[PDB]
Amino acid sequence: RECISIHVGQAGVQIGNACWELYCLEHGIQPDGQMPSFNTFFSETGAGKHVPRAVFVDLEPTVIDEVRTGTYRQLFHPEQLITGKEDAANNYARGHYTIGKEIIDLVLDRIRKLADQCTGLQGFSVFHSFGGGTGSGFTSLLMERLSVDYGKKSKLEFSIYPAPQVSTAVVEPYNSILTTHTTLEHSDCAFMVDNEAIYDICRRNLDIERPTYTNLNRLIGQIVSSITASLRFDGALNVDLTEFQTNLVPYPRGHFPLATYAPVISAEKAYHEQLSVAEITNACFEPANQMVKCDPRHGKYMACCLLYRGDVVPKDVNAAIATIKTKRTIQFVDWCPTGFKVGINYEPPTVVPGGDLAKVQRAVCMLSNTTAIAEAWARLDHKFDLMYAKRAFVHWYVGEGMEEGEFSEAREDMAALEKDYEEVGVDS
Amino acid sequence: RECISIHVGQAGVQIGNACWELYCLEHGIQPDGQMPSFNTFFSETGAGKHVPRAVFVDLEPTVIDEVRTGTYRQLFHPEQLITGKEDAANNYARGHYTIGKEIIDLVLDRIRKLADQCTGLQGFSVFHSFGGGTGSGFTSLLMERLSVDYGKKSKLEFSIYPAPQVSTAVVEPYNSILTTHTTLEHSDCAFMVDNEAIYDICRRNLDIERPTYTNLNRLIGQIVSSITASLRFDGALNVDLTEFQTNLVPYPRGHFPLATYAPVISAEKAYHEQLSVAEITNACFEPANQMVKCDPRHGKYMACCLLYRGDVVPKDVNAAIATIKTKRTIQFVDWCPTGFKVGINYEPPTVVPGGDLAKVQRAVCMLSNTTAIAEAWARLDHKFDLMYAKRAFVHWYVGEGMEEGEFSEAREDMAALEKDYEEVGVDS
Amino acid sequence: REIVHIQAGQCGNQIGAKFWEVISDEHGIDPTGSYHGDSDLQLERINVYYNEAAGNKYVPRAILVDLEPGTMDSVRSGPFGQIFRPDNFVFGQSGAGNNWAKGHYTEGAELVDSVLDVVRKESESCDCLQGFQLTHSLGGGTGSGMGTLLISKIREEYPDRIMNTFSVVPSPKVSDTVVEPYNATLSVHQLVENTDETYCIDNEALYDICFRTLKLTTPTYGDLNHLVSATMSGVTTCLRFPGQLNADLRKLAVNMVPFPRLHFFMPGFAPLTSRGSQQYRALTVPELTQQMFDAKNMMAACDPRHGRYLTVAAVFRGRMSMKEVDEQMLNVQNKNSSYFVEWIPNNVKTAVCDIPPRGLKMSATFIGNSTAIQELFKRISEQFTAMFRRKAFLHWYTGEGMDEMEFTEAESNMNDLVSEYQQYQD
Amino acid sequence: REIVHIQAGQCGNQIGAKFWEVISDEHGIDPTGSYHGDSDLQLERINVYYNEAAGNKYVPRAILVDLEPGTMDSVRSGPFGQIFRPDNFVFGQSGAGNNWAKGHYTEGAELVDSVLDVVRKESESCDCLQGFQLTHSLGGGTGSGMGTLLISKIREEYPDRIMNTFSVVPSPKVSDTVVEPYNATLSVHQLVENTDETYCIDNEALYDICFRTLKLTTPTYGDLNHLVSATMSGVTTCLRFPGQLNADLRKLAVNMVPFPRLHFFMPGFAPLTSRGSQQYRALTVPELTQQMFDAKNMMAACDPRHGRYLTVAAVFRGRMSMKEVDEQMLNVQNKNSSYFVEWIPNNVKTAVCDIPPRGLKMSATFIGNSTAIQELFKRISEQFTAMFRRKAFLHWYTGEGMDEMEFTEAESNMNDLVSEYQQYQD
Ligand SMILES: Nc1nc2c(ncn2[C@@H]2O[C@H](COP(=O)(O)CP(=O)(O)OP(=O)(O)O)[C@@H](O)[C@H]2O)c(=O)[nH]1
Ligand SMILES: Nc1nc2c(ncn2[C@@H]2O[C@H](COP(=O)(O)CP(=O)(O)OP(=O)(O)O)[C@@H](O)[C@H]2O)c(=O)[nH]1
Ligand SMILES: Nc1nc2c(ncn2[C@@H]2O[C@H](COP(=O)(O)OP(=O)(O)OP(=O)(O)O)[C@@H](O)[C@H]2O)c(=O)[nH]1
Ligand SMILES: Nc1nc2c(ncn2[C@@H]2O[C@H](COP(=O)(O)OP(=O)(O)OP(=O)(O)O)[C@@H](O)[C@H]2O)c(=O)[nH]1
Ligand SMILES: [Mg+2]
Ligand SMILES: [Mg+2]
Ligand SMILES: [Mg+2]
Ligand SMILES: [Mg+2]
Repeated sequence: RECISIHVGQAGVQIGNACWELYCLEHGIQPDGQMPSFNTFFSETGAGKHVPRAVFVDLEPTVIDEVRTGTYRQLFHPEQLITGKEDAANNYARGHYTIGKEIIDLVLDRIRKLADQCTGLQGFSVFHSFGGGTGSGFTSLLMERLSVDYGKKSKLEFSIYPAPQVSTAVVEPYNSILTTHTTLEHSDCAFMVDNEAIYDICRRNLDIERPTYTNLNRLIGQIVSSITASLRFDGALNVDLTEFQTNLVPYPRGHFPLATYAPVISAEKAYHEQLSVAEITNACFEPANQMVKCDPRHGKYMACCLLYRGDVVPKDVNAAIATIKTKRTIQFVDWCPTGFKVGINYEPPTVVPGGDLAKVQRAVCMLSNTTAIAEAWARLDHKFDLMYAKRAFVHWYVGEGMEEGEFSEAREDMAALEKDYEEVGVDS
Repeated sequence: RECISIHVGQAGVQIGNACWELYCLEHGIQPDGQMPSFNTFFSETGAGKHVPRAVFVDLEPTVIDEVRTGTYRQLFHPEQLITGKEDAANNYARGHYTIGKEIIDLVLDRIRKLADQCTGLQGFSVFHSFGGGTGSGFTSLLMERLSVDYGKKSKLEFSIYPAPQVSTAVVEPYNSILTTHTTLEHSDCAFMVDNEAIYDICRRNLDIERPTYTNLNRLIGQIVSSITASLRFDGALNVDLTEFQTNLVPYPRGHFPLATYAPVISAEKAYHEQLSVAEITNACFEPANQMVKCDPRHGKYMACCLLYRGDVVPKDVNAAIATIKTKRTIQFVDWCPTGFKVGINYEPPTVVPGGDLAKVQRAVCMLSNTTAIAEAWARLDHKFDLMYAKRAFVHWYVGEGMEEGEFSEAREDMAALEKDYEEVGVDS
Repeated sequence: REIVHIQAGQCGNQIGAKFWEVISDEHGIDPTGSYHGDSDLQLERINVYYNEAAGNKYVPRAILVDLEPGTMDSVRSGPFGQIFRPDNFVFGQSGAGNNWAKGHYTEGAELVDSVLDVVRKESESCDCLQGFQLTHSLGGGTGSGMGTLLISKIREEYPDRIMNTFSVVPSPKVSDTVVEPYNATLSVHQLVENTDETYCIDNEALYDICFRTLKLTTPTYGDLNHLVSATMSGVTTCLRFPGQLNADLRKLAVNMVPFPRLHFFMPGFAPLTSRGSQQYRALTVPELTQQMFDAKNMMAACDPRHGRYLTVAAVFRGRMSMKEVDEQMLNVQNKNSSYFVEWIPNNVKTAVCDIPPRGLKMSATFIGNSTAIQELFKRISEQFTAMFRRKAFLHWYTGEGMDEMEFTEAESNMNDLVSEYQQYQD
Repeated sequence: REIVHIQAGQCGNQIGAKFWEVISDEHGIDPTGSYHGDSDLQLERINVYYNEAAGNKYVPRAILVDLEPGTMDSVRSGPFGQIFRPDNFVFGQSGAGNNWAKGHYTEGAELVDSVLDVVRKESESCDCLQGFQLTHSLGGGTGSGMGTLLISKIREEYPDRIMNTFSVVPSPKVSDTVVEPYNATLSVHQLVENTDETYCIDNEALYDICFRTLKLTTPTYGDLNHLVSATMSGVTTCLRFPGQLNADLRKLAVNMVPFPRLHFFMPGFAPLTSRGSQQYRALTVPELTQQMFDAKNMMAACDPRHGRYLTVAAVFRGRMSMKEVDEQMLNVQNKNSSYFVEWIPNNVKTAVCDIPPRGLKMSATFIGNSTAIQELFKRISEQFTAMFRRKAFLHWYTGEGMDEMEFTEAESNMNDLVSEYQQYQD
């Protein structure tokens, strides 16, 4: 019941940096690899050194070099640090093919090595952005090959959603749309997260004046471990990744649950506050704590899963659920009666030294399949239209070999996706 | 059987400052929140810190900042300290709408948070002035929303009545009249208090040369706790807030009981004096101890309720009542035979360190529904007329969107109110 | 032979607290429920009021009911809270606000159904119920409201069992709430049809007893409710212990009710005087009868001599001769014949049992049924009409859903009761 | 006389963990397997559930089965893991994902064949099997899927042995997975044809018991599964120890099943109340029967009084008279005759044995068969249809290879069961 973590691009790697740091914090792992104690993510060598089961890929050396110069470079095996010599210029054409195609075989074989190291691989998780090159384009290439050799193993993807505020590439819509299609084709579950919503949480609930990616990544990393580490460690009601597939995807296409997380409270505001299971879950149904820029009250629910860490009793959860059903404004779709899944571990939430969040006694992760996701898609469609109407910058992809129809096609596929969410939301 | 205290404006907040200080004094609460011992007003966190169930709102930061810099800032939760960035300029138009409307949603949700924290909310009490902006206008807005979501919970309001002496806004009559209407529409019981009558008591019974608001607030705060804390703590004859509704309001409109309180005697004059239950209640029927500038001998009584603290025996009260009936000049209205309600706690009156009043062994709060209240209304009507005759300053509201007819309307509503008090006073 | 007691409202809760205290004293039951008595007779009829729990511990056959937790908790915190089982604590969390409509008509009904199930459970545990006893106020929301609902349901289920109740009667000098007459009227209306008898005790009179005869400067409910409990225990002494005459409550009912609708009683008690004079006392039956006849020792605020007697019941505790008691009580009728109604020769009936109250050699409980009682109904009906005519505060009951005619008819029945006392008066 | 028990899924594993704990307590068996009992009777029928290992150590006749190692390991790590032999730990390494198709139809089948060989081994070691007991969920993948496969194979091999199972029933307030109704329906479909009886216990009701009667603020599975184990041990007390009536499970089956397809039961238990009140308790048979009849002490989430009883079995532990039990249970039928079906005179049957549960003087286990049960099937069938109509999540089962008609027919049989309860209802 092991897994592999794949980090592509700076978005994937920098997030990964916090993720593995967190895993060290969860089990008392020293940077040197020495750890006296997580075998799902680490393998052990005869030296008593543990090695992260992960692959870090960046087509430009730069970020990988950062890894190589950091403290955890003694944790990572040199073969897991793979780099190219030039980026994809924020461009899928290069990421997916022109450049990335020259490295991907190395990458896949290192994955195989790890796959052979694992005895019972449940699956793997991938981190990347939607708008980058390496992070999007290369990622697409990668998933094409992984679904060939692994197939059936869990394909979890964590994708960063381009915000209107932050925008670092003018052709991000194009990059994102191309990517999206391929993730529809090969992922099992995609989680897109909006840095702009996260910033909002950090400035209001963590009270942070000036959020950076380093703080943003800490938040995300903890959420990801609450989903996985928490499954590995055992608790009361353990919930496997296969159960998430089974329970969260009603139709082959609706594989886009979103995440909301609480408690996200600064130490200073946590004093004085004690949240019950019910109260934390009430925070989880608030749009203001949503890690994606959309409105949960607008959309309808199809699936919802709550995962618990630390001090939680099933009974309290049962009461909390009743409250959500009655309080809310949780319009669930007829197609799914009642769909709330509950996983409860005993493992307590962990705290990062030099962190920005309070120590908490219980924590809740909300995963949910809601029709509000279409909203985000609509925003991207529009942006595409504008760029594509003029065909500004199109030569940067076409000149690398892309076909006009490929862009049309991908957009259309997203339009279909959104329409499918509409359809499921239509009660029947 | 819990409650929430809402403090709006400086009048509400500064009064509140003394109120929570008093609650600390009643139960030995440290500024840090630590208290070893009031659960109706405080919730407890796992740290053993107790948090005041209250919300403080000021559209200008200034006063809230004062709170934030005071000793009790460690008691208050940061989320309960809400501020805007500009006052209402003493003007309902801004308080109720232009400015206040932009914050009120925050406020209401913090109230909801507390409402969800309470298990059995009896209701809540609000402190504000009639003449201010935030205190009047914002308050109106607030009550409009609270009656929607809470409805039926107790709506007690403590309003400061503008004195002829103190007058800090030329459009106070206008502010007050607009407010009044809305309080008629949504409060359950309004208590208006005149700082000028209070000053008179402080200079004569407390012998204070120079009263300030800080001394004035202490007096009021104690009265308010004698009504509420005294219900929460249990005594002999406990009297709930719902009983006050039931017993003090004969018709939907007559919800304006006034307060009188005794003993209000300085330490120096208290030596040597011992007041019996009967004697204190005799002080309570004296106009000179009335906290509102009006004449109780002029008006008639419809309802009267006496609450007792400390060393009181029902029998002595029974005798005191007979004395009031026989001594007095308590012309009760035919519509209500005999209407005297008695609540007796065991909890002794408390003393504020550095206070201005003597330690007393028994204390009496008088609430009463009397026709003399019309007098005060008449004064306000007249003042309005003068301003409105010229239409001086009208552009400060109209320019913010108010309608001329709105002012006419509100006055007329007050005229109707006064006439209704007349009618009830007419014996039948 | 068993009785189920129910305490409703603070009045009920506190008076009953004293009652159960006394009853356990009667049988040698300590606050834990353990029996440490003096006599075999203490156990011999312990079943009327108790269940025998494992280990020779006893549980009072009674239910504590209210809408406010605090009261219930305060009772449970005192001695005798321990004797009650958790199963008998039925309560909500928000009082009625003194509103019969909230107690009877709405909110209280919600608890009443659970109360009744507990009642049923207890009646099933009993061998044979004799009856039910309720203690409550006539002016409060759960005392008069909830309690009357409960009564209509109990009588419905047990038509031949004795329904009696003890209740606190409003007075001009006591009155707390303006709608107290409204609550009283509504309860009376129901009680007159749904009970077999009710005792009318007025705090005013009780205060007078405490000061005037008991020489207390500070009458408290703790002592006032003590006096009530004395009379409450008096009426079942013979039931519980061997004696000579009239032990059964039904027998008493037969002898005390000449007409189905006149079932309101005037309790009183002897000896009732402070200790200062007790050293000069010499209790004899004439002494007890002097005190019991004297209106000043009545617990009801009403002087019988203003009206006329239909029935008198006197219960004697302790070893007195038959002659002494029967001669002297006959002599009361003989000497005060002008205050008795000529329809009934021998208006005074007696009960005599052999067990005295702890601390006294002899004692006597007075139950009167005199037409003077109508005055208490006048106080209520009058006050009612003043409010009702103007509809002051009515909206609080109409808010619950009560109809003006509901109150109108309630008044009508009160007027009937007074007229019937007048018809018998003279 | 022997019984083979199988624990399937976490539910099965944890409930069974408590069960075996209790059974060893019953016989004085310590966690090592060594016998240190109190009585000869503890050994006298130890063979129903145990093998005697060298050195007077005993091994539970039961197989632990799952698809997740961790669970199995956690059970083995606790007391009583030591009592189990390695031979009884059969498991895979990848759960079913709550998919009946993976448990029953595909993956679980792979382990089932090895489980069956162990079953066979144990049945060969036995002198004479009485039957089989399974503990599992109705909503999980191995609990309902794998377990039902196993059942079809066991019944196939042993047609005349008693197949009974205890299983956790979904509730609107419990429901974890969206396909839980799908798993339930499919399991029900099979269980109705392939078992002799199944007990329907609902966690919802169990939580209510824990708080309402047991006064626990935090109901946990550790205690909830305790309550189940009480009832599971109750049904074989007489089997294991001398008594007077109905020891055999088959006898009980004969008396509890009037119609081949209606074999779903409502377990309940007395005494079941917190310690606070226990000091006021006085257990008698009427007391036990009051608690057992009362729907609030049922472990199944269903009130019998909403439907009508076809059969009632009451098993008594501890020294009670014949009269007391037979009179009182007759009286239950007499007093509540409106809730019994008139077809069967004497609907209540009793079993009485002489050995009480450790810690109690007397105890009683309730098994009901009332038409009210259909409500639980309605909850499942209804939820099912909503999903099924839209085919939400169906693809996960069609991925395994399940046919829409497989589910359709499964529903059909559920509908039949409800209609049959209605046919008998009235
Ligand atoms: N002799 C006594 N009379 C009492 C006592 N407590 C109250 N009362 C009288 O009873 C009436 C008021 O009633 P309660 O306390 O019983 C009201 P209750 O708690 O039944 O209902 P709510 O309306 O839900 O509060 C009134 O005539 C009081 O004056 C007592 O302890 N002793
Ligand atoms: N009274 C109890 N019910 C339980 C317990 N564990 C689970 N369950 C209930 O059982 C169902 C879920 O099932 P499991 O843990 O038994 C699933 P199982 O492990 O058999 O199969 P998989 O699909 O391979 O995980 C559901 O109704 C849970 O709510 C328990 O310990 N006690
Ligand atoms: N949360 C989070 N988002 C990040 C981080 N780094 C970058 N991003 C976001 O991811 C996107 C940036 O992708 P890039 O860094 O430009 O590119 P890349 O995906 O690494 O690959 P190349 O384009 O080939 O360099 C933007 O939308 C950023 O806001 C990070 O550390 N944390
Ligand atoms: N008793 C008492 N009265 C006060 C206190 N502070 C102000 N008041 C009275 O309340 C009125 C003043 O309201 P302001 O302070 O002008 O305004 P506000 O209601 O806080 O709101 P804004 O107009 O928007 O600032 C005057 O009638 C004052 O006499 C206080 O601390 N105690
Ligand atoms: Mg990069
Ligand atoms: Mg201000
Ligand atoms: Mg009360
Ligand atoms: Mg499992």
